[PDB]
Amino acid sequence: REIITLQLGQCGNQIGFEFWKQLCAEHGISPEGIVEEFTDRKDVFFYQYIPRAVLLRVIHSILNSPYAKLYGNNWASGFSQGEKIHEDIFDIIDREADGSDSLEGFVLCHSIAGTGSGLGSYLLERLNDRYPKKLVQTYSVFPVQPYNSLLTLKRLTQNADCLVVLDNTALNRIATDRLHIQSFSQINQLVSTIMSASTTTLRYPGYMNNDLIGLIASLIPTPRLHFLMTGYTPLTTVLDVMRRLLQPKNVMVSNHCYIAILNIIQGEVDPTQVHKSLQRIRERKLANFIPWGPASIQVALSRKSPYLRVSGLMMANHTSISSLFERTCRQYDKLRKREDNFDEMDTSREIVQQLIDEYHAATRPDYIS
Amino acid sequence: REIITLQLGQCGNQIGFEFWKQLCAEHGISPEGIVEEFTDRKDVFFYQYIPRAVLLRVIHSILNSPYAKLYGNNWASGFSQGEKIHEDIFDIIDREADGSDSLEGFVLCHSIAGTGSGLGSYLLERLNDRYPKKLVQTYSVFPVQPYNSLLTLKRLTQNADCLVVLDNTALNRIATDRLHIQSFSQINQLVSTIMSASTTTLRYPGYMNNDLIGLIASLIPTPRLHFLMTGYTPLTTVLDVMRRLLQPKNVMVSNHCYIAILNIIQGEVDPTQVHKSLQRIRERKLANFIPWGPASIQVALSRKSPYLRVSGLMMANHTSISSLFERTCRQYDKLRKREDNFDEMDTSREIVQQLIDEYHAATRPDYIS
Amino acid sequence: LGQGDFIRHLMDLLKPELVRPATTLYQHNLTGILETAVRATNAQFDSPEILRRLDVRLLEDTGWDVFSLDYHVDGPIATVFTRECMSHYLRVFNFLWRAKRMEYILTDIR
Amino acid sequence: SVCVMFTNCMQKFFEATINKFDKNFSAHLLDLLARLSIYSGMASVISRLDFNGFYTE
Ligand SMILES: Nc1nc2c(ncn2[C@@H]2O[C@H](COP(=O)(O)OP(=O)(O)O)[C@@H](O)[C@H]2O)c(=O)[nH]1
Ligand SMILES: Nc1nc2c(ncn2[C@@H]2O[C@H](COP(=O)(O)OP(=O)(O)O)[C@@H](O)[C@H]2O)c(=O)[nH]1
Repeated sequence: REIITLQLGQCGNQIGFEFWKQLCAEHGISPEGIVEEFTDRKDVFFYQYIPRAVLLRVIHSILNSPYAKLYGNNWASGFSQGEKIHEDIFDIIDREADGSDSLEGFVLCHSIAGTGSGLGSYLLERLNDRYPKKLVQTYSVFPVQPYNSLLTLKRLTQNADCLVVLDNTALNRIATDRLHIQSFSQINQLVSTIMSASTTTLRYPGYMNNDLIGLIASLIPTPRLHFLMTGYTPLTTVLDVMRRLLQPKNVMVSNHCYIAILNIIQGEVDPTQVHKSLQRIRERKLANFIPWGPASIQVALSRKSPYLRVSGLMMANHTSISSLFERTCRQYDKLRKREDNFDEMDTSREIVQQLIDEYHAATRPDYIS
Repeated sequence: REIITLQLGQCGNQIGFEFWKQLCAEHGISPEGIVEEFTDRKDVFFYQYIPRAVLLRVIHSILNSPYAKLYGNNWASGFSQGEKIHEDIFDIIDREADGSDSLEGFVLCHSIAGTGSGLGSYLLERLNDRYPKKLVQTYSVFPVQPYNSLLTLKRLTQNADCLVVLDNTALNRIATDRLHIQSFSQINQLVSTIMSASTTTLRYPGYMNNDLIGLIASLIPTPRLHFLMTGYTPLTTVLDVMRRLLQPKNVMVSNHCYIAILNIIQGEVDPTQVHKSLQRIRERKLANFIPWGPASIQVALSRKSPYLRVSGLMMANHTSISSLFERTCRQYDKLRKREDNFDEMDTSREIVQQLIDEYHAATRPDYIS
Repeated sequence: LGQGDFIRHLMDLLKPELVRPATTLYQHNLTGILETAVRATNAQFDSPEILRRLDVRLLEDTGWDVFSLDYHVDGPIATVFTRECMSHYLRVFNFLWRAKRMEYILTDIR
Repeated sequence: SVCVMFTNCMQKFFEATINKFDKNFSAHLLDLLARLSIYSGMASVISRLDFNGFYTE
């Protein structure tokens, strides 16, 4: 099962270009697409080695970079031009699909803040037409700006089978708090750390989680509550790492309860005190979950690349993600009272309200019905 | 169990900063809050190491110190400003309380002589509102000064669960008598030694006195009589230390009888002769006790810090402490006849009159009812 | 009970359990509580060998009448204790357990 | 059996059968934790099955 990734807009290119650089080094692969001599499953993202990427003036910046041998501002402009090249970019994706053994997903990296917003809205619609059995995960990045942002949310709430939020605001704080930057060339270094460590269980096979649909169906219980946030502590036992992930200082997000937690421990820590920490987290009650359904916390170990110390990443499905929407929803109405049908915006307006209500209904002891 | 400390006003910050220096040096903790190589239970006062302090100009001189890596004048003016930042400072406490395993109490270091004294009186009441099951011990320090002193007394008699008095007039006389200073940073050396010695049986565990209520439950007979005084002799057999503590020259206080006594011997003394000395001190009748209920004297050993000889501290409950309130009381009346309602001063003046009336009636054979 | 720091936490965790009658008490549940106390208090920094022998036993009412520690010892060291010191320590441990709950009751009332 | 069979029902794409699996599977699960608890790890498994205090019946 192979995962063909997409990169749209200046954001998607820059994070993806730095995502591949983090992966190319984590394996024994020279930037010349040649394996270095110097066990790790590398057939998911690389094709025997060439990465399975379909990019879409930053492109020239990549073609001049040493990695050259490895391959307007309106939302309407993005959706319009995307229709004019419907056959062009689908020729590439189709020829890249059948050449692969068995396609599994479409990890799409785009920012909802110019053309990446309108084009990505076009793709996520068109993929569900032709490919109805392919998961579509998206590493969307949060920042007329209120308009282009929410319009993509209309598509991301009914097409994308998963979504990982990464807002530049909360990232900029961690850029200022523990890195003291005051730049895009620095915050993306943290984004590339989150994207690479997200698929560490696919590239390093273990007891479980050997396929993308194994990481998805565990967290996302229902087709609607499909938004996830991340947590990465290393910026020492398993109890030291588990306690730091639950602190609000580490989450990349600016009653409320969790739905499902998955912990990624990339250390060489002994797997005997693992259950002891989970036992302790239950006692001190450092996190609460949904009251209606049985919600449990899962922890997964892996092995660090010898070619490159305990780290940790947490995939979270938290109801407090509804706050980020309200900030978008709020500024929209203000721009709606300040200035061929203008119905798509209002129709998108309604469905976002259905989503936020579903979150605030998820924290109720009677979320069923 | 853990104990969170608060430091209010210029005095609280200074004596608290000197309390933490002495407590860090007593343990194996570098000024950089890192454990040096070089048994002592330190989880109560240190967090995994981080002190559980809540500091409230002087802060800058603390931050310019080598210990930076370790974290008007009216009573009404000090009360109001605390009301406008009511929500602010509690967020620091609310996260530290819930971040704590099992909270036990609130140590308060403050001087009642004026923004800090006013802020203290405000916080002492709110802690009774939110947390009903947490002890509040206050290491108050005695000196428009008569006004502020009695107002905070109105709160310290019904809010603070315990209280240890330390008056400057007794400390200043000691510095000129046995230290010959003729400064604030000089007398605080003695205050730090008494504070560090007060919680000695908490950090070095023994068969008894493993919790803050264990020391207080013996001395304070009724919730009204919750005032204590101290005695520190070395400025050697155990019989020598007991006899030197019961002399008036050592007490830090400028008929009457004792209610309960606690002795802390911190040396390497022979622990077999400790029960002998209490047999003979009773015979000479060096102290007169209450006639209504039974009372005795308590001696508790500990171990000095090896990383840094016999010492001794005596916590007593003497009804002669009523005289100190009398001085503030009489000083208030003289100013009241000399110069929106001025009714709070009337209630405070009245309630402290009942406290004094309890003491003078606490020495009679019919204190019952 | 010469530790004091460990027995304090151990009396706070057995409170919700021992209040029930002895019929609903089963040994397999308390061991997880004892193991939790040895981890939280200062008794964690200790020789792993001696911690392997420290367990619980159920005397044969209320949960405050059938709980007691055992610290079984077998091998060469068992020639110093000889099954009589272990039948005397438990005879002592009751008097130190009672005089310890009769105190934590009286500091709760206070 | 009720887990794998429920996958077959959903694979045939009724409303009175989904609720029929619920009362049948939830009853079978409660028989497990009843026997897994009665013993002298075999006890830490319960802490893995429920984490939110659910199935406290
Ligand atoms: N996190 C992150 N976000 C970026 C970076 N570069 C651009 N963005 C986001 O992308 C948005 C601009 O998109 P834009 O380049 O105009 O899209 P285009 O019109 O297709 O070129 C901004 O709002 C940024 O938030 C980056 O290096 N890191
Ligand atoms: N015991 C003791 N008391 C102090 C010390 N420093 C200040 N004080 C007391 O604090 C009072 C002055 O309070 P001040 O700092 O002016 O209040 P603020 O201006 O509201 O912080 C004096 O009456 C002193 O008795 C100290 O180092 N030790």
